[PDB]
Amino acid sequence: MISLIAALAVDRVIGMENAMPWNLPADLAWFKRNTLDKPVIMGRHTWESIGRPLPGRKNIILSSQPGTDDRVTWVKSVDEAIAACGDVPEIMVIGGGRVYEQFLPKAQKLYLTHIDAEVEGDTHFPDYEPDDWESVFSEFHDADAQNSHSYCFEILERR
Ligand SMILES: NC(=O)c1ccc[n+]([C@@H]2O[C@H](COP(=O)([O-])OP(=O)(O)OC[C@H]3O[C@@H](n4cnc5c(N)ncnc54)[C@H](OP(=O)(O)O)[C@@H]3O)[C@@H](O)[C@H]2O)c1
Ligand SMILES: Nc1nc(=O)c2nc(CNc3ccc(C(=O)N[C@@H](CCC(=O)O)C(=O)O)cc3)cnc2[nH]1
Repeated sequence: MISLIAALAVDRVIGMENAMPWNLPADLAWFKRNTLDKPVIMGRHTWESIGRPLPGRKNIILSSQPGTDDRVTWVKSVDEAIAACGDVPEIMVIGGGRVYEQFLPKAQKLYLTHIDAEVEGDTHFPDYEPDDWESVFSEFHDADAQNSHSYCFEILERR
């Protein structure tokens, strides 16, 4: 199966500049815990934001264009992408906008972070449709020294 993993602020907001309008080390920890030892599909811009491969996972980039880092696996099509993983149980699609927009239809599971914050952004998360999904997990957490905002992790299964 394929899985999307995102952190949404208010209004399904996923970013500004080519940045995340928040800083939540504990979300990343959760991100990391969910992906580790699994293939992660990103897009040229997301990749540019990360800025270096992710240890313990096969990092695949989406560029129509030629790759500029030998450390990671480059791809020019979704099919390529899906191909570049091979035979694994779960492949993780890590955005951004456009990539998400294209993978939702193929996804079977979501791992979302509902950040409690109203910030303005330029990239929004694909419009999933409630009736299709089954929220099968939730965990709440309050702002703290580290995490300026509370957030709720959730997990949904394409019904
Ligand atoms: N909150 C989160 O959970 C989360 C997760 C990821 C990203 N983000 C944020 O989202 C924003 C970036 O997302 P975005 O939608 O702007 O971009 P993106 O998906 O990260 O970057 C898109 C690029 O991907 C390449 N691409 C995408 N689909 C492709 C296809 N089928 N074949 C070839 N190339 C393809 C293109 O290549 P070329 O440039 O080579 O033409 C395109 O410019 C940032 O602010 C980022 O931090 C948030
Ligand atoms: N739930 C979730 N939250 C996010 O912040 C997120 N971010 C992306 C895209 N951006 C990033 C940016 C940084 C790291 C990152 O640094 N990962 C490290 C964690 C800690 C660190 O930066 O030191 C890792 O090892 O996984 C991952 C993805 C994709 N899916 C997400 N999914």
